[PDB]
This record gives sequence, C-alpha cells and structure tokens, in this order.
Amino acid sequence: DRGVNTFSPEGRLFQVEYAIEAIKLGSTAIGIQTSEGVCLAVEKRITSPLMEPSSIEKIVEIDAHIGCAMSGLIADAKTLIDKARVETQNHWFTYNETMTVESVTQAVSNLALQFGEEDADPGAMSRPFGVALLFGGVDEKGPQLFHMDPSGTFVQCDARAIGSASEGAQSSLQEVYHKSMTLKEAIKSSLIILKQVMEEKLNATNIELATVQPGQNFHMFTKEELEEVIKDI
Amino acid sequence: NQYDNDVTVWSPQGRIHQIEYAMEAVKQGSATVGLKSKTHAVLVALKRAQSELAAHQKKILHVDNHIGISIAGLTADARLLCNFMRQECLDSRFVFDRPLPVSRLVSLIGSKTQIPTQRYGRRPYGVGLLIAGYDDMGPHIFQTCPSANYFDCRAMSIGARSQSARTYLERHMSEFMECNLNELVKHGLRALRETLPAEQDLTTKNVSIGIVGKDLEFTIYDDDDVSPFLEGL
Amino acid sequence: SYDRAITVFSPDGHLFQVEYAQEAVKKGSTAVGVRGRDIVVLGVEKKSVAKLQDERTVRKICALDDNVCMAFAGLTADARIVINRARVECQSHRLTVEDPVTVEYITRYIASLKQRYTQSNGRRPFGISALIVGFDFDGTPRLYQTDPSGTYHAWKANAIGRGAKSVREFLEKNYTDEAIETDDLTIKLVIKALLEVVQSGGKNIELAVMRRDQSLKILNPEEIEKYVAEIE
Amino acid sequence: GYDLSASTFSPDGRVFQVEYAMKAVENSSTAIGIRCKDGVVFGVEKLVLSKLYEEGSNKRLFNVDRHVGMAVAGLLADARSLADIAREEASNFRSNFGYNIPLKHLADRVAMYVHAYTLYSAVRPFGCSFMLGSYSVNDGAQLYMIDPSGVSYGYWGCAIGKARQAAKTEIEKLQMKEMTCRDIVKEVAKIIYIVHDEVKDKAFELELSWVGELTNGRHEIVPKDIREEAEKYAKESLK
Amino acid sequence: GSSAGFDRHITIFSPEGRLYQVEYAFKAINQGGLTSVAVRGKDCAVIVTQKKVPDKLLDSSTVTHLFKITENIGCVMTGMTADSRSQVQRARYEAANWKYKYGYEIPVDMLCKRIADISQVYTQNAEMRPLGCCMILIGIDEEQGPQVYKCDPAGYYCGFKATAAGVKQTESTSFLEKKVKKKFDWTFEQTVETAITCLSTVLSIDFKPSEIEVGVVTVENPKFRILTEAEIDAHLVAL
Amino acid sequence: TQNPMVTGTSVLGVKFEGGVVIAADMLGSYGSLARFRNISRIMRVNNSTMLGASGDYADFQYLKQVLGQMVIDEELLGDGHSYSPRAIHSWLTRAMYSRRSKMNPLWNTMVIGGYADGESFLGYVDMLGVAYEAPSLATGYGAYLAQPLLREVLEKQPVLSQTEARDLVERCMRVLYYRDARSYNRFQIATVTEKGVEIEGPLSTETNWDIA
Amino acid sequence: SRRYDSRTTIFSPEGRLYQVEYAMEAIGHAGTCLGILANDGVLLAAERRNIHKLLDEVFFSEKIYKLNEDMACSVAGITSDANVLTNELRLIAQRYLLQYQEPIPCEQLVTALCDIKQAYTQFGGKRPFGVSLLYIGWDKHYGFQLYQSDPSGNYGGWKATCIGNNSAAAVSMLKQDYKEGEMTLKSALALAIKVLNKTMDVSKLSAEKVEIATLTRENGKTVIRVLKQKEVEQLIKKHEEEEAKAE
Amino acid sequence: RGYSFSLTTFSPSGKLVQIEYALAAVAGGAPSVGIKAANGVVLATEKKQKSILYDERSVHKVEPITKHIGLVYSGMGPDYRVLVHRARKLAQQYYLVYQEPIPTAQLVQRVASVMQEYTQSGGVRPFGVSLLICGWNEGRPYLFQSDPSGAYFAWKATAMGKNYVNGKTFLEKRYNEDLELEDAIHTAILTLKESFEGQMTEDNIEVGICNEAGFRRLTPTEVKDYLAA
Repeated sequence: DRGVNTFSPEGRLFQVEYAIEAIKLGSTAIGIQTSEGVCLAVEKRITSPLMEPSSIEKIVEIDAHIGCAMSGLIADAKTLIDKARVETQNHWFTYNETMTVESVTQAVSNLALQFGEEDADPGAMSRPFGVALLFGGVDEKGPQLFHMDPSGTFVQCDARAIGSASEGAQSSLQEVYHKSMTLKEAIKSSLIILKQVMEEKLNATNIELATVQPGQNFHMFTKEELEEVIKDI
Repeated sequence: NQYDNDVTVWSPQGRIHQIEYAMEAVKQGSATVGLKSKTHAVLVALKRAQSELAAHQKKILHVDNHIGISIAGLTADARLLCNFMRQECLDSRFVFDRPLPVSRLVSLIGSKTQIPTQRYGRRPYGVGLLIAGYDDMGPHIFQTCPSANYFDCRAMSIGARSQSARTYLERHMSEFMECNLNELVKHGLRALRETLPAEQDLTTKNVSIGIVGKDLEFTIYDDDDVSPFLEGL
Repeated sequence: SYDRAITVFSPDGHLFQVEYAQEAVKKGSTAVGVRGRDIVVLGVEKKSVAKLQDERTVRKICALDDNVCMAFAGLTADARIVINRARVECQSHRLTVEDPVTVEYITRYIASLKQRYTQSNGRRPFGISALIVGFDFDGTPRLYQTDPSGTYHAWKANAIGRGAKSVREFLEKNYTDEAIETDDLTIKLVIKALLEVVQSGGKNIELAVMRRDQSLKILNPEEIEKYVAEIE
Repeated sequence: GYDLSASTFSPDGRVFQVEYAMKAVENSSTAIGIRCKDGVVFGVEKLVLSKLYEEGSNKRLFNVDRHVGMAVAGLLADARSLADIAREEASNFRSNFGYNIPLKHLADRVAMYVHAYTLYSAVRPFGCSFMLGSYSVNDGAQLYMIDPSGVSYGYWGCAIGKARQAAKTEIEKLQMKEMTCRDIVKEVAKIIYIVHDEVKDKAFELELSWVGELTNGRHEIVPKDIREEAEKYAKESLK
Repeated sequence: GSSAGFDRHITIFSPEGRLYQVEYAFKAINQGGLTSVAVRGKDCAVIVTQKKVPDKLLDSSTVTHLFKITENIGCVMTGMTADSRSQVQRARYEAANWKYKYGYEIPVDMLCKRIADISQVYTQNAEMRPLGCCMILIGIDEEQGPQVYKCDPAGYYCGFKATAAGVKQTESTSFLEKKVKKKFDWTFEQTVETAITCLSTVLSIDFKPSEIEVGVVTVENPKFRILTEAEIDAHLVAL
Repeated sequence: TQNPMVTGTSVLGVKFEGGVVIAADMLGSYGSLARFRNISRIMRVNNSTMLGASGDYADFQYLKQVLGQMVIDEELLGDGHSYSPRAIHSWLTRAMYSRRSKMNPLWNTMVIGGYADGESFLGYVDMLGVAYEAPSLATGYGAYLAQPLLREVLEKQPVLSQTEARDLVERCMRVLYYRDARSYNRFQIATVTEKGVEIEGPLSTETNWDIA
Repeated sequence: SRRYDSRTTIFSPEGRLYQVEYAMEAIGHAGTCLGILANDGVLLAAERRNIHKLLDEVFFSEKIYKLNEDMACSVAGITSDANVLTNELRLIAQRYLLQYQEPIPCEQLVTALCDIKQAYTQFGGKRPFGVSLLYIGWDKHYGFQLYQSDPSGNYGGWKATCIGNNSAAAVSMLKQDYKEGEMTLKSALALAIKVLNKTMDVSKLSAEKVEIATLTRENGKTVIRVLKQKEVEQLIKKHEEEEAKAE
Repeated sequence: RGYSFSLTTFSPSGKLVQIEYALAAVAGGAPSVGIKAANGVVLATEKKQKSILYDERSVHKVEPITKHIGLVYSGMGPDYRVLVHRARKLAQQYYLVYQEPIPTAQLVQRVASVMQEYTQSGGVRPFGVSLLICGWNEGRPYLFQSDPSGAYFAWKATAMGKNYVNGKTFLEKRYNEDLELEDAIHTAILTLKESFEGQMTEDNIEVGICNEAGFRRLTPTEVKDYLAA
C-alpha cells in the first residue's frame, strides 16, 4: 500500500518504527561499561533440547580488541558484522592502527537507513535491519560500550539492556551500576538480571558471555568458566 | 488520505504532505540553539538522554575548520548529509585552495535535498541543521529544513519546544551584535534553557557548545570545557 | 531491472513474505535426519509413489560435495537453485582453499543466500528448509538446519516438512547415546520417526546414509525394506 | 482516483497534478514585473515569517545569466532548482554558440524542462511560477513567464502570487510602453503595497530589481538609494 | 461501457478494447477552447486558427499556434499549449535528422508518420500519458503537390482534403463537408476565404484583422509564410 | 594536445608596488611562420585578476571560455565573494595537472597576475602542472633572454614602482625582439592595480637600434 | 508505480504462488497431450485443438516442435508461450553440443529450462510461462526417457503421463493398463489411442484431431518420425474393432 | 524510467485478460479477408473513411513487407504500423544474413515473437491488431494469421474484423482448393459485401494479390474492373 521510504504523521518512518518492534521479539542481551573493561551477556533462548547450543553465536568477534552482542533476527545482523570486520581491517591496512570503537559503530550504522526500491544500486536492501547491536571493546580512550538502533542512531552507554526484556531490565541496570565498579562485579551483576528476565533455568549451556579487558583481547568464556560465575550468583 | 503516501503526489490544496511530515520529524527531535554576533557564531545544543546511564549523543559535527553544524532530526540522515558537506568543503580547498564560503555551501545542500522530494520512491531528508560558519562576510547561521529551502537567520532554534527559545531570541535579537565572546554564549544558554521541563536544568553533561570566529577555528567543547560558560548562568 | 521491495516490515515486527515462506515448508514432504557417532542418516517421505515415477530424478537427497550432502523440504523448484549454487561454492572453495569444504562453511553460504533474497529488491525468499549432514576434516559428524529467514543451527536430530512438529517431539524423547551407538540402530531411528508422519503406511520413503570411510551411497528400495521389517 | 498521477487524464481531459501544482503558486506571495521601452523592471513582495530572519534571506530574485533576471512565485525549493537549470541552459549556450542566449530561446529551453516532468508518474510538476526578463541592443527588452504546466507566453506585465487578478488591474492602466525604467520603479513599488493584505500576512520586505539600457544590458538588484525613494513614493500614494 | 481494474488510469484494454484512457486525450484538445481550420487547393494549402488574447498585457507576436517546422513545411497546433510546444520541437528535430541522414527535404507524407509513431509510444507504454494536442502539417510535395495531414494523440495521421480541429471540429467538419461537393471547392489562391468562412460560420465571431492568424504554402512559393494582419485584412474585407 | 599547431611566444611579468604588469607580443606561429598577428594573448579574467599565456593558442581559447565563464557563475549569485588571483591560480593548476594524468595535456604555459587585499600576486602554471609564485616571471625563451634581466634589477631593488617596472618590461621585451625568432614588434601591456585591470593597446618596439 | 503492480512473485497467506497456481488452470483447458515410455522407443500422442476445416498444414507438425536430432518435445498451454520455450530449448541443446561436442542428455536439457521457467516465478516481476510441456528422447546413459515440466519450475521422470485437458482422468487410466518393462512400441501405440478416446468429449477419433510422433533407435541413429494420417487411421480402426470384440 | 512489472497477468480462472480484451479490439475493427488460391493469395479489406474529406491515397491498409510478402490487418490503425515497420526490419535482417528472400512461414514466426514480447515484458500492453500475411516462396502460396497473443495459424481462407464469425462461415461454403487467383478475388470481394451497410466502390475497399511475380496491391483502376462482376 506504501513504500519503504515514508514519514508518519509524527515523522516516525514506519519501516524503522516497525523494525524496532521486531527487536522486542528477540533474546535479551545485557552489557556494562566499567573502568577495567566491558562485559557482554546474552540469552541464547534454546528452542529445543536437540538444538546444539554451540552453534548459537549471539556474540561475535569484530576485531581483536572489539566485540559485539546481537539481538532480534540473527540473520539480518550477519551482514552488518561482516561489514564491521571488513571495516576494521581496511583501517588497519591503510593506517596501521587499531580501529577505535567510535569509528566502528559509526561505520556500521551508516548502513542503516540506507535502502530503497528506486535506483539505489544494482544490488540494494529492500528493508532496514531489524537488529540491535551492542558494540564493546577497549580503544585508546578506554573501554567503551555502544548501542546501534535500526534508525542508525548510535549512543554511548555505560550499561544498557536490549531484547524482549529490555523494558524492566534497564531499570535494574541503573540501580546497581556505579562508575567505580570492577569487571568481576560486572560479570556477576549481568547474570543476576538475566536470571530475572530469562524464562527457562539459567545454566552454563543457555547463556553466552564474553568480556574485553584492556590488557587482554576479546575472549568468550568456555563451558567450564561459566560454571564458576553462576555458582556465585 | 491517499495523498500522503507519496512525495510526488500533490494534494487538492496545492500541498505536499510527505514533505510536511518530514518537517514534523525535526520538531520531534532535540532542541538546539544558535546565534551570531558581529564577531563570533555560537551553536548550543541539548544532548538528549535516551536513558540515565547513556552518554547522551554528539549533536554538533565538524564540517571544515571554519564551518560547523548542529543536528535536529534523523541522526543517520544527518551524517549522510554531513558527509556530503565535508566532501564539498574538501573539494574547494583541494581545487581552489581557499575556504568555501558558508553561503555557497548551503546552496549545495538545497540542491541536493530537493532531488529526493521531486522523484518517486525517494524520501525527503528528515533532518534540520543549524550551520554556523565564519566566511569573509562574517558569521553565518544559515538554517536548512526538510523542505529544500534555506533561511539566513540572526538567531534560530530548532528541535522540540524550540518555539519557547525563538520567543526568547526574538526579544534580545537587537543586542546580539554588541556582545563579546563570553557573553554571547550565555544568550544561547538561556534560550536553550527555556526548551527544558520545569524539573530539568542545564548541566555540564547534557550541553555542548560549538564556537566559530575570525582568529578562532570551529571547536566543540565537551562536558569539561563547558563549565566556564555555565558559570554565569 | 525490476526494483521493488517484496519483503517489508509489518506491525508488531513481522515479515509476511518470510513467514509465509515458512508456511510453504510445512506444506512440503517430510524430511528427517539424525547425527550418530561415525554415521549420519538422512531420509524423506514421498507423498505419492503412483508407480509411474522414475525414482532417480525425483530424489530429495542431493550431494553438495563428496563429504557433504543435503535434503530439503519445500517447493521443489526453489531447492534445485540452492543445491546448484551450493555445489559451485563447494568447487570454488577447493580451488582457492585447496581443502574440502567444512559442513559449517556450506551451511553459512546457503543461509547467507536465503537471507540475501529476503532483503533484496524484487526477489522473494526461498520456500525451502534444508538439512545438511557431513564430516569435517577431523572426522566429526555434523547436522545443520537452515530456514527461509536465513538462520542456521546445528542439531542432534531434526525434522522438516509437514508433520515435523510431531516428529521433532518424537526424536527429542527417543534420542540418546544408546540409539546413536550402532550404525544400524542409527538407521532404524530415522525410519521409526518417518513412519509416524507417513499416513499411507509401509515404505513410500527414500533413505540415504553417508559414512566417512567411502562416500554416500543411497539405499535401494529393497534394502530399506529389511530395516522396516526388523522395526515391525 | 484520476488525480493521483500526472500520467492520468481526467474523464473531462484534465491533469490535476499539473493543476494542483499551480495552486501552490496561488498560496505564494505576489511577484510582478513590467516590460517598458528602456528595459524590464522586476519586483517581489517577500514575506518574512519570523523577525529572526536576516534581511536578504530567501532571496526571490535570481540571476540566471548576466543579462537575464528571474523572479519566482511558488514553492521556494522548486524555484532554486529551475534557477540552476536555467543557468545551465544559458551556460551550455555560450559555450557552444559563443554569444549570450536570446531570452526567446532561454524561456523555451526552461519551459520544456518544466513540461518534461508533467508527462510521467515517476516525477511531480514544479510548484513555482516564475518570470524572465532581459535587455539587448538588437533584441530589445523581453519578458516571458512560465507556468507550472510548462507554457511560456509573452507579456508586457504579469502578476504571480496570492492575488493574481488584483495586480493585473493595476498594471493594465499603467501604460508602460512610453515610460522609461526609472519611472516604472516607482510604479512597481506602488503595485506591491496596494495588493498586500495588512490582515493575514503582516511582515514583508520589498525586493526590487531591473535590467535595461542604463546598466548596458546587466541585471542587478536596485541600489538602496533608488529603492528608498520608490518605497517612500509608494507609501505616499497608499494614503 | 464497462470498466475493469486499472483501465481508468494506465493505457490498456477496456473490456471492449477501447483504450479507455486514450479517448480522454482527445477531450483534452477541447480544453484549449480553440478551433483550427486547414484546407488545401490545387496550387496552395491554407491553415487558419483562432487567436484569442485573454489579457491586454499579453504580447501578440509571442502567442501563436502557427509554427515553422522547416522552410517548406508549416504547422498549426490545437490542444494543450504546454503539450503543443513539446510536439513541435520533436517535429523540428525529426525533420532535421531527415535532411542530415537522407540528403533531401522531408516530405509532409513521412513527417507526420514519424510523429504519429512517437505519439503511439505514449499510448502503448503505461508509464507515460499521450499528448493532449493534435498537429496539422502542410507543405508542397514534389510529385503529389499540396498536402494537408493531421496526427492525433492516438497516432492516426490519415490524410485530408481539408482539416478541422478543436471544439468546433465536429461542427466545422460537417459544414465544410458540403463543400466537398463543388469541384475542388473552388481551389486557388483564394482558398484562404474557404478556411475563413468555415471558421467564422461555426464560431459566429465575424473575426477582425487581428482576431485570426493565417499562413499559406503555394507552388510558386514553397516556403511557409505567416500572413501579416495587414494581408489578413485584405481577405477579411473581401468576405 | 599531442602536438601544438598555432603557438605563442614568451610572456613576461613583474610585480611592483601597487600592482602587477605583464606583456605579450601579438603573433601566431605555425611551423616557423607568422600567420595571425592580430591575436591578443593577454586575457582579463575579472577585476582583480589578469592572465596571459604562451604555447598553443587553440588551448588558450578553451581556457578563455572555461575560466572566463566560471567568473560569471560566481557573479550570478552575488554573495560578495569573488575569486582571488591565487584561487584562480590554484584552480588552473589543478586543471593543468588533471590533463596530463589522462595524457591529453594543454600545451600552454601561463602567467597569472593580480592585485587583491592590498597584496600583489604573480604566479606561474606550466604544461606539466608545475606551479609557483615569483616576483618576476617569463615563459618560453623569456626565461633565457629576459628573466636574467628581471632578476638582476629585482635583486638590488626588491620593490619597484609603476613607471620603473614598465620601463623594465619594455626593455626586456626589446631584447626578446632581437634574439627570439618567434617574437614580434607589436605587444600588449596590461596592468592590474587598485583600479582594476587595464589592457593597453598595441605598442611598438621600433625604438630598437640596429648597428651593422 | 506500486498502485499498478499486481505482485506476481509474492507469496500467498497459505504459502502459494498465485500466478503459478493460476497458470496450472490454463493448462487444464489446454490441448490434451500424453506420452508412454516403452522398451524400444517412446511416443507422444497429442490431441489437436483447432480442427477447423479451412486450416492448412505448415511444417511437419503442430504442437511437436522437435528440439534436436536425438529428442523432441510436445507443448500444452498458451500457444505463444510455448514458442519462446522451444526456441530457448533449441539454443540450450546447441550450446551444449557446441561446448562439449556431444548430444544433450535429456535430463540436462529439462533442468536447464526449468531454471528459466523458475527465474520468472521468483524475481523480475514478470508473469510465468503458462506452458507445461513434455520431453522424449534418447541418450548414451539411461536410454529412452520421458519428462514433464510444470510452470512452477519443477520436473520429474515418468513412465506414462498426460498433460492438458482431462489429465487427471488420463493418468488414472495409465495407472492400470500400463506395465513397467513389459510395454513394447506397438503395444504403446494401442494404449495411446485407448486413452485419447475416454479423455476427449468427441464420440470418436477421426485422425485429424490427434498427432503422434515416435522416437526409436535405428542403426545407432535416433529417428523422430511423426505418424502420417494413413498410419494413425489404421491405429484408430484397430482399437475401434478390438473394442467391439471385448464386449 | 518505465514499469518493469507485467500488466498482463493470469486471471483466477486461468486466462490472460489483456489478451482476451485485445481480441475484442480486433473484433470491432474493419473486415479483412484473405484467401489462398492455387497460384496465388489475395488480401481484400474494407477501407472506409468516416467522411469525404479524408484522402484515400494517403494511407494504405494493405502494405508490402518485401517484394514477395504483404499483409493486411483488422484492428487499431496505429498499433499496426509500429508492428509492420518492425516486420520490414526483421525481413531485411534475414536478407543480410542469408542473402535470400525471407520465407513467409519464417517471417510470421518472427512477427508473432514480437507480438508476444509485449504480452509478457512489463510496462507494455498487447497489440490490438491481428494480421493476414501472404507470400510466395518455394513455388507455394502462404496465408497466415497472427493473433495479439502471438499465436499464428496457417489458413486456406479466413476473415476478421466486424462480423468475422458470420463471415468465416461464408468462406467455408464457397472456397475450393482448385480455385485460381482470378476466381479468388471475386470471392474475397463478396465476403466484404456480406457486412458492409452502404454502397461499395473502388475507393471503398483495398485489395492486393501475391503471385509468382511478387506481391502488389491493386490500383484503384484495377479494383473497379473486378467490381463489375
């Protein structure tokens, strides 16, 4: 009845207005920006017991110093994380330097809102992305945690929760967060809020967590490392 | 009813709803203020809080050394239009080895913003801009709208509840030219303060102030650098 | 060129063309497969044999490479485009990499292809879902499932097509370390699951087993009847 | 649903998207021009919305070439595009044929660019009427006006804006054929104020320009000294 | 008449296959409110149309429906004036490519067929509407002599002994068809009066010298000439 | 331009206090032949800028319509910003460099004089895009036969007057008439000052003395 | 323009393609055509649609359109939409012989067109071909073959099949009288005439309403021969007399 | 830019409506009757002008393609011309490649291929014109009929235009395969007399013939001689 480029009577641009509602159908992802690093925790939402949990990656490697959490449709974010990995290598190739987290999220969010059915290019995107990405990592300015909406608006966040339970999960982050908290307390503070927002039981299988320290690189906790943090919760 | 779905469809009143809905998005944005004296031009912007733990935004972007802008509207469409402004200013210094006049840069925006409006399947740019720059003719406040037309202003405020600021600016608009650099910024602060609810106030974190001048290039002031300017407010 | 958006967002964040593409999957023939130890087994349920068919070209179990094969459920035409373009990638991978394709590689290529036609202009999503089995260079068995939306997941056992909701609940309860032990017991698990979704009875099915030591050889109609008798 | 596209005729053989386009001109402030013996004089009623706008903002008088002026009435966005197109039309002529473009040819090249968008559904007609004028030794003074439909006629004087008919009654009795340019400047300012409405649109700024023999065929905005004398003479006759 | 689906907008087949949309391009010709009369004699061909200046501020020399396609071929247009100038520029460009490619001046025979082929492309494609005007071309062929042809929005260029167009097309055709009875309708240089009386009878105007514009082609003068109002007054005073 | 056809000869220049003056003789050259002697190789760009060129005269007319028309385009909108003599020198250097990259160069060699903001500008643009600014400039064989005379006076007295620089140009143009075969008797002298560019008519070198 | 677009390539709420499902009904009213896989050869029996007496004969056949030296087809559907497909099949078969210097296998040529018939059911916004057409031929590998291709872009192997009008009642008859592996050529000519009777509303077959073409191997060379009117009339008289002795 | 989506789509009951409606425009056209005799083919159509001011020598409803081929139409005037000017181009592209006069059965397949391309490719409507194509090749006469759908049929004798159903049954009775070219001209004229409603004359019809000497349309003088009988 109408095209992909249209403005609402309030100017909401329905296709992105509806793409945000698709995020509320996705799994919950939480992250926290501390001074000693950032943590990224996400619910896997296992559909069936026969589903292999190792094949669900909601947290992927952008660069060695950067990592990202995903939500909503898993497929739509695969093309963005692929352009992010190419963008970070194109920067390291030309400038011989690690690409800052600010320029990564800004380059990926440029792909948002760019779509059209008229003379866009030989290939083109028919619809915006229904995904919400939490970028995180350590840059020359220190640990940073960013968010990317389907509207291409990227915002710096100390702690932010996304997904279906994002409402009511953000209210818990603002209560327990303070600028002086460490990374070990951030990993523990993430699982307690996940325990509230997750429908099924919380164990090492159905949760996916990874952190970025300034000294170390991006690393995801194995099955044996997650069992230690859960026992502390 | 059926005239608002396309930008190329005139209404029986000789009016385009799709362009007016785009001008509704810039009024649903965040309030930004700018004004000029006989010496300096200043941009003052509220950095909007999407949540309590999130670093608000960056609403003032660098275009060239002598030019800077403020954003009210879709943010990804702003930097999409700002990347054209940055490339247009680098084009002049590359070819002509001179700073591109602020009056001519805005003429290039009106020509680019119109093309989506007249063609089928494309949407108007939903971001307004307050362009502050210092040319050989002095400071320039030139405003851009979703409608391709532009306005040369002495003082202007855009975004949500900007009419309360335009009421303040219209009252003191006579004394702006005689103001010094420090006193000139304080007028934009009081104008932008009227755009806030009774329960909110101007702080160092939510306020960014751009300044351009004759012997001073365009520089943005962060939360730490806006403290001397907020000392008199 | 025809440029228009067929798949667009809807109220409450839904994609009609993608959701209706998954409804065409549930209208296709049932394909079931499991992942054993040294063995992986695929099987399908033919709707009507009629004994006028040439059983060779109507097979729903294809071979993407020597170590990788797939069986689908959905519109038959939409599948043949995916198999043909996946076989080109398997050969283009041996050209550049000089190594056989991993099962996860070809699954990501197919999943990224089913995605591309969801967000492309003037192109409808595929109406098929695929079950890919194979063996990596280390010898580990793999089972994956792709959807018209473009999402892929590994599985111990899975079912696609009509009646896959009941077969997936059947496989979930009966899959254990005992049934996946013997190579013959793994074959009997698929047949026991297929007989639940087949209303006609007997064996109208077609089953294919791919081991490691020596590539896939699809079982004849007489060989599948021997296991069907032992499960009676 | 015949009016939803410019490629669809009505049952009576009318194109509404072209007719709705010229209704946007009727919602725009009045701009007039007068062709006299010594040249062409332009004038515009320029409505400033907020007092914050700088004087000279939203300039309604464009120079498409050095000897040709332009005055627009309609959507200001579509007016600036056709100004750039008319500059390119006069640009490509001087490059190819090596001499200044005749305004008979310039008005036709622009009228066919405006008409080209009325035949298709992929584009919309322009919402701005505009006028052209110039002066030359051989060709003399010429004034043409292009409607949103793409039609161009010759005029001794014309009116485009909110009140189209009210200003035509003032120009018809003016007897411009025997009057020089400096006498028309005082008459244009008189017509702008009499057609203005002190009720609906309050604030306005008079924008005047001419082209003729006294500038040696060069279009320019009226100097402040002459413009101040014309505005005072016009308010005296307004009473 | 039965209409189904989108017959009413794009040009496609009605349930009776009438091109429901194309028939409205003929009704758009009457929107101009004018009538053109074309008649050919033995040694000459004549075109006469109504010249109406709605305002006294118009420039009479600029408003004309008679155009010169080439030196030996004239033209008269009836329809939307905006669509008129577009079709004339195509006829001038199509007649110039003929001389450049084929070496000799284009006949009136195949100048109308190429324009009729262009007007068809608008009817078959749904992305564009037909032109709302009809062209009437005259000239002197080498072998065939005088020729009068008219192409329409449907692309029908079929020849004429005499041609009528506009609002009075139906009335002026039946009246002049009774002059198909007298041999050659008295065919010689005074066939100008044949076209004048036909246009003057249906409109009941009794035109003045400046009320109509006339142009002619002859065997002695193959070049197309637009008659001056002083020369029109000579024929108007004789009837 | 792969090979030139009708070429010009050396164009002089010097900057004095208050403005800049250049001179170029009027002659065309095709294969060691004086063919078109009425051609004027000194161009007036706008009020504050003046230009002259040696080399192929056909490529110079192309830079007359491309560069001259760009001045109108800047004067149509009329916001008060005009092209400075060094902004035209920068645009024209970029145009000359973009032609050799496509291997379709412009054969000319150009000297851009101008006076703006109370500062005298004089600049050089070659076929290969080599550009700079010097107090005195001579192209073609003027670098050999003239610039040594320009540098000799400007080394002792860095700043000249309007009359002293004029005698310097007329004395260097006379030397070009003796020892340069492509030279010619009549020559244009154009001067830019605070009053704008003024291009004088033809002047004669006929005051030369031949003692044989 | 989005208002004028009919959305041919979209999905139905039930998971169906409208233009594909509607093209199937155009074939149900199309000309009846069948084929029978036998041991020594394959045949095509197609009921001729226009029997009009003022029609002449042009070239060699009506609905046949022999695609190659070793194989031929038969078309049922939109008459024009079949001509574009046959020209493409003659291009594909010759691009194979040009490239590999070998005759095209029948399984490869059917797959090649079904990719073209599908390309219009997915992208491009055009309408699909309304023609479902059969295939007969011989190759070096599997010998004589018979295929059927629907407008949906999917095909399949068949021992006996029928397309066009009354195809549902014709297949049901072929499910019985046909015997796998036991059918010879002359036995298949009798079975083809038997089906064309009950599946056509005409009281009998006059031999001008049917056209039969057989494909056999003679001296290592595939020959495609359309049975003439005298040869078809002998088959009709054989079945008409044998039907009387069976009752 | 043009529409890339097809305007002709399958109806619910399996039919292409834009082609079915294109046949209605043909059925309301002017009658055109071809007849294939033994030594030649004749094409006779009704050329009727709405008034006496129309010039009959201006446009010709019977136009040749090549020397040995000509064709006539029943339907819209303009949609015939863009079609016939392309048929003249396709025939000469054959002559450039093969240096041979194009066979009639070969030209009809290429023209019917063009009439189909506009029933499928998007943005264009089908033709409203049906053709009667005659030709002389390999010592045999040819008569073909191209429908707006793009399907061609070889006819011995047929008719189109207004009252084609009543006209087609009229040919079946009086047609004979042993007829010559001279006897076939009269039978084509008598069919145009079946539905006329007026007084037919030499300028009221247009007739042309194709024989071993090539295709040519009969001059208005030669047509009058055949109207006496």
